[PDB]
Amino acid sequence: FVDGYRAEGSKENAKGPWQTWNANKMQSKQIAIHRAALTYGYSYARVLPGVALDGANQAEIHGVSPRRLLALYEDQINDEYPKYALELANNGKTVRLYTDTDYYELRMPSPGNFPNEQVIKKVHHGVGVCPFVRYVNMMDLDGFTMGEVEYLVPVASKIDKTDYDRLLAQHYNSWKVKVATGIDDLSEDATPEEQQRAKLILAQDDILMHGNHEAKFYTLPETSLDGFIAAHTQDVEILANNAQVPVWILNGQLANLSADALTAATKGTIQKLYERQVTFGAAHNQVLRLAAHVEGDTEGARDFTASVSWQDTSVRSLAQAVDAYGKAATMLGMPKEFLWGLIPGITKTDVEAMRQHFNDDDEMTQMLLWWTPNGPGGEFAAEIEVDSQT
Amino acid sequence: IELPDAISDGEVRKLVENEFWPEFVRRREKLDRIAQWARGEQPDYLIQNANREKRALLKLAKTPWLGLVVTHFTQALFVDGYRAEGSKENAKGPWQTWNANKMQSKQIAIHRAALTYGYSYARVLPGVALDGANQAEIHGVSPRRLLALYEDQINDEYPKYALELANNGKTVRLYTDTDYYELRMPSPGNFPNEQVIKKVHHGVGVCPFVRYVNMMDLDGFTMGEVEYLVPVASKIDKTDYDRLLAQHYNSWKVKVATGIDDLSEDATPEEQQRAKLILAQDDILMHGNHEAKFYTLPETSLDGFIAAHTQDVEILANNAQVPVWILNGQLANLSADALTAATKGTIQKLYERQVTFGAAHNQVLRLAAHVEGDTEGARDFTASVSWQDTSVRSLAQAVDAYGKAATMLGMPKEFLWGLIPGITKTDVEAMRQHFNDDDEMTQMLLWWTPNGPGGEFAAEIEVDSQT
Amino acid sequence: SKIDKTDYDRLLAQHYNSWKVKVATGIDDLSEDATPEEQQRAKLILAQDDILMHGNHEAKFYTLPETSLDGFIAAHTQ
Amino acid sequence: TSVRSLAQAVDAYGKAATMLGMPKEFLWGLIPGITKTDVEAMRQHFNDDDEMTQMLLWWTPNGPGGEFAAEIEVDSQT
Repeated sequence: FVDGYRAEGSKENAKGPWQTWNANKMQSKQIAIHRAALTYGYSYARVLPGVALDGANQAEIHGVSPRRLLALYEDQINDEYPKYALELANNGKTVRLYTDTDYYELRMPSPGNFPNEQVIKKVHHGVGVCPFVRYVNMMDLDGFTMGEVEYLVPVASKIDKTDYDRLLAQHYNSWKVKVATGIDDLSEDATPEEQQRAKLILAQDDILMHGNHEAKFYTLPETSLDGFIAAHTQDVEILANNAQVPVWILNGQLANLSADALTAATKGTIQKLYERQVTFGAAHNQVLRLAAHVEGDTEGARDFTASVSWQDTSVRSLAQAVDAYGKAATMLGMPKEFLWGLIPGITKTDVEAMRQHFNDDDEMTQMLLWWTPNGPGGEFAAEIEVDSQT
Repeated sequence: IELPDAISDGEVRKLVENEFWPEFVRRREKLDRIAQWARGEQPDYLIQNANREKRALLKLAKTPWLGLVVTHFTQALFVDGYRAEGSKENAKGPWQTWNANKMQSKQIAIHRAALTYGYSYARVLPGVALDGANQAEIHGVSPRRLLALYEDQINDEYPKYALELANNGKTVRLYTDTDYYELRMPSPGNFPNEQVIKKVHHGVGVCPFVRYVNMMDLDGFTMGEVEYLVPVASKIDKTDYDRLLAQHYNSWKVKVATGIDDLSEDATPEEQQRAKLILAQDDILMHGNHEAKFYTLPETSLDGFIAAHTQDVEILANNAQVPVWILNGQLANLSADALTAATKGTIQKLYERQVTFGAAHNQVLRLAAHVEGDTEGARDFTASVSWQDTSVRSLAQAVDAYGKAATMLGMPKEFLWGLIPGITKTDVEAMRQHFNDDDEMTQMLLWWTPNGPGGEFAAEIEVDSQT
Repeated sequence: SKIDKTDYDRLLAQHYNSWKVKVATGIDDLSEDATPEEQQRAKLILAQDDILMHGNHEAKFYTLPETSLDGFIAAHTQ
Repeated sequence: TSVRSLAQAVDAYGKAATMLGMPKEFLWGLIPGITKTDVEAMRQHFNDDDEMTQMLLWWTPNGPGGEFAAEIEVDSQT
């Protein structure tokens, strides 16, 4: 999750690209963009000029799945924005090609025909280079961009195969089959598969018996159905370890781990998520730089050091984090203003609300600010003291 | 191959086509093979090419393990800030180039390539900035698309002659000392002489290539982290394949019968295979022959294979200096000392990798400063990059220990701010910029006491009462 | 070298004899028109539903126990 | 190359500095995660004229101390 746009040397989000982020409802589309980037391998974000509600300049930012986009790069490793990109609309009616400074539009009446009778629409909006930003899953020095679903296809297939084998064992041979030998056959008037409802009563009280001393009753042992569960557990823990995902959220139950043990267990997942955060933050910074550029705003385009801020993904309990942060503020002397946003359950909106109303003239804030364990303090406790002295 | 003293100004292609291209292809095939090995598809020592089912099972058992180790190693390496000797603030020189070139996202790829292949390459070339100033363009080149020649492999810093292949497969460039040779690659394996060779005199001095060697060895023999553990990964995959073969072919009690007649159903010529013999819990099998016998075939217990795979994967984890719990099993309720002991080997290996990659990054920054003049950066041979802490210590323990150290040992608290997990150099800079602001928020939060705000705010009420 | 030898012994045990080998006795031989190693793709269907049966009361089906594969791990750990 | 955790080493070294009176300058290089470069950086910038170092040097649990806390006291007394 992305919250706030912290520029270098400023603790408050700028009123530039962050305004575009809030206006475009990116808080709900970033989840989809990240999911598509993690699944397919490289998401695409389209930023185009547009008019605001009041008539000002508002950059319209939308995400396009790779299934409906084809971006061409002359330098796949490092090209920033593409050169020529073909975009397919989700309604399957219009096909658009994005060149450097023109907006080509075509028609898609049927899947596989491009009649020339239609008039090609060319729109000169003006964005400079092709307005497409690639959200690469993992950064590699030789291309080969891949998602997080393709890299673990064989292990998931193995898990499903183990489950299928267990189901086959449980459905076909899982009960002691009762068989009999030595008795006659072709009975019931040489049954031609007629009147299948024999309804042979067999209960606890019923005792089977036959008029032949040569009749033998055997039983067939069934599969123990124990190795399959262990094999599936091993396969699923292999899946969890290979994907850097905690095991307890995949199989089994977490033990009574301490803080250090839990940090060790989640360190790999935390590091992988931090790498994903870094690459997605670079992509978001590029998107915001393009969005600022399309509406002039040379300050945003020039600033190459501003980066987005991400919510903490730690697996630390509230009490431990709060007490440690309080000790740090009291002894190491860290600024408490920044520390407010680090406690779990508090977002940037809560921090802004605290900052806006912290020294209000109402009795509530004054009472709650100068609070002592033995009653309210400050001027409220000074008034009674001065009255007594007087 | 031979090292030519001359640069072959008029006959560069003649030397390339008969000395560099064959060696480049010979290295490229091995690098491509090892790259394919890294991203799954482990080397199959035994493969059955006659049975489709066996081949499918073997392919289904190709669990990627070395790639996971490489990703884990490369995700814990990060460079933040360029701390010069005697200065707590990053210099506005090479760090500006680092920030401008978006190296924060390319360092991960560079480290991954160095850990996989064995030796990454970084290309730094002169360029123009956005405002028109001098900005050094730094890019990383994979060994699959580069061939660097060293007259002294152990210690040569920058190479002498290097052949670079562009990722589009259209241009082939050779990097000499002070010229930029450019050729064309229309087809994979032809170098027509009709094309005009482009020579560009940019001016960088020595060949602008820095090698990111994985491990430092005194006799060359540079190798990656994926090649050194090929046999153990192959053994793990073989064990998984054996387990799959046991589970897929013989894992259920096979029901067999003897003594009954044969060639029934009108001497079945494999016709009407849908016999649909009803067999359920209620159904009781019976045959009209007292000589009929029903036997059962025991199946594989399927217990040794899991233990063998666990042993193989823990061997993999121990041999690669990677924690076992992130590979197999679950970590116990270890204390601080036990966890430090468990992670000591991984921490030490990552520290060695940090040292070598920091040396490479320092060389890269020195070259980047040199290409834009900046004699101060080139002369400074003591400045080194700073790396994020990779400790496995919990936040509460680290914070309380650091606070105790600051309060008793008297360490500077300014440096200690960047050591708590979850705080980066940007957060430290933000704290430094806004720590004594004139707004009421910072003043209230700075002179804070457990019994309400202190400082001048608590002094005003006291002086009012006294007055 | 001893560790590698133990690992090699474990691999030999796991690769050659690690499954219950199903064998049959008493049935005829030289079948399938006296097979001269021709048409190796017999494709004898054998699944959970399938039940083997032969037209001879003298046919016996035996199983061969496999290596427990437990001592090798302990030896390698030691 | 010790295998001691950071908290234990730090608290023991602090107790030693406070009671046995060992020189704290040498003790800075013994905590894990701090090298000689960090010690040199601390030594170079420990008494800088900027407000940051002055605030962080005379720090008390109930707010900044030293001359910063003396200015308000002398203003109140005046």
